[PDB]
Amino acid sequence: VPPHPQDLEFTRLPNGLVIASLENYAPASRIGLFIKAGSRYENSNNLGTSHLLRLASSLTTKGASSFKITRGIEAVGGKLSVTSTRENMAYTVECLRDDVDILMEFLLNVTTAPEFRRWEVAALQPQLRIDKAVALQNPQAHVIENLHAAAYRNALANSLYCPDYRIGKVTPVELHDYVQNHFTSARMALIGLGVSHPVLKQVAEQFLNIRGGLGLSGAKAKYHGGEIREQNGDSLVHAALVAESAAIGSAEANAFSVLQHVLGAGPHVKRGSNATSSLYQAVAKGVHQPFDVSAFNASYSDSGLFGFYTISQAASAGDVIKAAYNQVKTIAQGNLSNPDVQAAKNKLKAGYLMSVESSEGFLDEVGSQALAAGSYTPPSTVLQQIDAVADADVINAAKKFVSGRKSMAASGNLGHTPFIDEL
Amino acid sequence: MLTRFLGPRYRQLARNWVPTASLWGAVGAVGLVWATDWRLILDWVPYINGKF
Amino acid sequence: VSASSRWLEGIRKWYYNAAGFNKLGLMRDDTIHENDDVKEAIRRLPENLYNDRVFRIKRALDLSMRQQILPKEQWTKYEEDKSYLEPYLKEVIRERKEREEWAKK
Amino acid sequence: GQAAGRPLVASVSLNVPASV
Amino acid sequence: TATYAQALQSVPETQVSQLDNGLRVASEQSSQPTCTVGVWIDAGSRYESEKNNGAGYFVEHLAFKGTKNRPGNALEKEVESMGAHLNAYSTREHTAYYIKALSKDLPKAVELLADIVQNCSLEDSQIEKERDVILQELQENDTSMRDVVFNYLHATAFQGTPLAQSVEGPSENVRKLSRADLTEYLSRHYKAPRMVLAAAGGLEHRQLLDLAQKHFSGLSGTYDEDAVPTLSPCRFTGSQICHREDGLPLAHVAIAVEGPGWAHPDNVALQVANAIIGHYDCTYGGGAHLSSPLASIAATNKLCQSFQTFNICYADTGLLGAHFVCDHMSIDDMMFVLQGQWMRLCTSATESEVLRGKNLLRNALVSHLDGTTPVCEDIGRSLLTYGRRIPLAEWESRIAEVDARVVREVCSKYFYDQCPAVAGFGPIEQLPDYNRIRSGMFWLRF
Repeated sequence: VPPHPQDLEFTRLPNGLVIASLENYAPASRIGLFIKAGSRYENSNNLGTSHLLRLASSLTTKGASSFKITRGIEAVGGKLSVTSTRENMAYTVECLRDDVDILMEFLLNVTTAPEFRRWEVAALQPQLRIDKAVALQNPQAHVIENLHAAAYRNALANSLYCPDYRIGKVTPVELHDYVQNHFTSARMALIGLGVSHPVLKQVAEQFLNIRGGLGLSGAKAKYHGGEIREQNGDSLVHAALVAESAAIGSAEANAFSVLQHVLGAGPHVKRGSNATSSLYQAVAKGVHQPFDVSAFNASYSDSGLFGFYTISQAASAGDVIKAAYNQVKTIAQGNLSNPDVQAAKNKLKAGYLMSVESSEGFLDEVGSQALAAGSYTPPSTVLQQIDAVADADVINAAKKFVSGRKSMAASGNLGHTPFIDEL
Repeated sequence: MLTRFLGPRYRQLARNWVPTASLWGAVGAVGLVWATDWRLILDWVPYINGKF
Repeated sequence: VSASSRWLEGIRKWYYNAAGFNKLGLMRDDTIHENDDVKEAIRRLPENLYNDRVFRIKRALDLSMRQQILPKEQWTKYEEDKSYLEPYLKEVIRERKEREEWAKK
Repeated sequence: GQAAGRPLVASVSLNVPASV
Repeated sequence: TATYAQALQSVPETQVSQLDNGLRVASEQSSQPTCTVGVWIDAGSRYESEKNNGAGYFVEHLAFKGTKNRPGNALEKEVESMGAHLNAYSTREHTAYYIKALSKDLPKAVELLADIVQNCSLEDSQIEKERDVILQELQENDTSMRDVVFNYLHATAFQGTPLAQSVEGPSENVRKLSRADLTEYLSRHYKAPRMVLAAAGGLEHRQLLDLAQKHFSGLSGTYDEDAVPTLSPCRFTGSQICHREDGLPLAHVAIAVEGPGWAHPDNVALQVANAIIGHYDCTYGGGAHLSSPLASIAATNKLCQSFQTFNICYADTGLLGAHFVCDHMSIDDMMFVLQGQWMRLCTSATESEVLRGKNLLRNALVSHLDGTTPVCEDIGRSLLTYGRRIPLAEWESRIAEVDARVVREVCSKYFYDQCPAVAGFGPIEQLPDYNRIRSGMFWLRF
């Protein structure tokens, strides 16, 4: 039988910094520094700076050389990772309990005192080319990046990966300016599993008090609409069609999540027919070739994108897209039963609980809540908010998708893929 | 000058490698006695003694 | 001011003038023997200092070929000869000694 | 299940293969 | 204030019980809202003969397609409606079916598992429809060079024995496997003393036992007359297979020696030694400063795009070795440095690198058993291989015993002057001759 579980603790310091600890009793500890420094905060003059920054965590700092960081971390078998989205950067570290002090010292040095030495930065530049190429052999990454480029005019239009023409041109000064004006106390959150609260509070008060000086309000994302088409003659056509939906944290976002699971988000059974997926059956009626289709949902602080993603043969692309769009229209017209929405709510609640069952996903959820909302909302309240979604909200969300200005991206042999005005 | 070789690892390596160098020294010693027919040592060997 | 320091300054100035590399227009760091540490330190230099070093060495080699020296007004002054290769070589040696110390354990 | 459903995330690590 | 060891003692004990028919029911209770429950069966392609090879893999494709009680896609809808996830896999020695679901849905999930392992009809229309599906998957699988080279390694290492067979079977077998072959396979292998109902999550072991006696008591625990399959030991063979195919842009190479098996204590020390060699990928950030000599040399000199060491265990045998991927003009250097590191660990292992490998193994052990699904897998598989769950405090005890001397003796016992099995695929013209590889397994200086 396990002990009585301790509930998480949370603290906002007057300088804006957020500390969040949970004292469990697992043999390992995990610590993460979440920063509002994603690619949205680049502009047209310093594009790619956050990609190179993401690759430079093992470069020399003011307190530890690169050799010392690599050998000290590897000596005690620990791990250091840097995960980056369009909005956040997450410097996360894992190790056994008795070595957290060692690895904590490395983490602050990586984030608060990098030197960005000219020769070290220069020698790292070709890795940008390798890292992008490895990422870009999944067609979904290409398509989704073009989808964002077509949807937005600025900030959220920026890619997670460096444009090819900039490889070799990112300078140490740009890295200094990016760290200096984005890695500040009011933009940061320190989360920890398997660590005591006094220790984290001591570290924060001792070493993260010299990161003041907020600034760079950036710019709000202006949804535009448009279409990007990539003729490359691949075997299959990938296509994504979306509209503006809703900002995260709003009540409408729960309605969109439920609509996502009514339409069909992903498969649950190995080699299954997707029986309860209304999009898959709708396309399956008049399309006998192989294909796949899935609802797409991406929510951010001040905007969102909802729609669907199709993969099909080049000749069947139009049929699959038009069948999926008609199925969404049919839902927008009110043809939606109550067992459907109740099953969708069950899928959503189960998916949410399963998404925070790992220590990694729990730490990521707590860091995201800490930066977006400034608080911790326990799971039970989230399930409460999910149950409160009414069917009329889902129909209204479908109306919003059907009537909103569309954005489209496609890759493949596009000789039979329709334009937006042909849908 | 050569102070860089003073550490725990280098004395673990020497302790691991002294039996092999000892055996290659026995190989060289026996090979020299055999190749030169050194009577000073071979007079003591039992069956070899009859050759002289 | 210290008398011993004064004698050291005088002796160092005398030895600098006697060495004679200034007559070819070179600096002290131009004449360093190049090994792996010095090769890395030179590899880390910025563009302008590297190009200046290259041109100074080339001019010195041409003067040596022709068995000439510069006029006395172009000789490098002892006081203005400031080392440009100090911090780079210092950092490279520091890193190498850190690697050796780790290897000892 | 190859179709994308959620926005991209880019991962980089000192001693682990990168992922997307 | 708590130490690592005290945290290792706080992990709850895995309760184990056995029914009258022989079905073992095991569970690890947590305070989690979700759970994982499933059935691990002691069946695989090593038990299949040349006639019916690929039968079990065929059955995996039919397990979720319908039953006598829930025909057609009715099962798929029942699983989907409660938000659960149903999954399965087959290896050469183990088959597994498991469900991830809310704790409240535990009674129905267990029922479905009972329905799957007992009441399978295998509709003729479904057998014929899954025939072309499997054949298409074989065509797709041909394009994964990693899977190809590992099937070649098994094919040559254990040639002439059941372990040489692939899991999917040959193309010819799949196009004539009949329904009678599948029913005979099921009635001969899905017996109660070879299955283990494992669970992990928020659940009391009492209710799992009750559901087990409710839906698995009817399972047949009485074998046929004097019928019981026994695994014969498999002769290992030092040999080489080279598929030269220059149309491909990179060479894949897998090399391995004979391991001891699941229950040999030396595996712990072997896992320490492989941790010293570690792994590498061209996307790593460390590069020149990496601790592993092989990794730093490969990074600085660009000798390969990736490599990994492995220790694949079976009953009383196994494959211990490495695999790498590289340009066609770099194979000799990679082979040279790899064998040099094996000999270095055989003859001159130091204390500090061994402490490194111990720490790596401790972190890998703790970080892997993190979640309901890996724990449920460790329960079922441990109950099949070891016959019990080995607590983490015991693994820590076995790891602490390992020192440099133990590593030198175990490595000399399994690597030094042994005949390896080699598998090469792609532009492998520069792959060294077998005699040169074999000569690379000892040192004239030693």
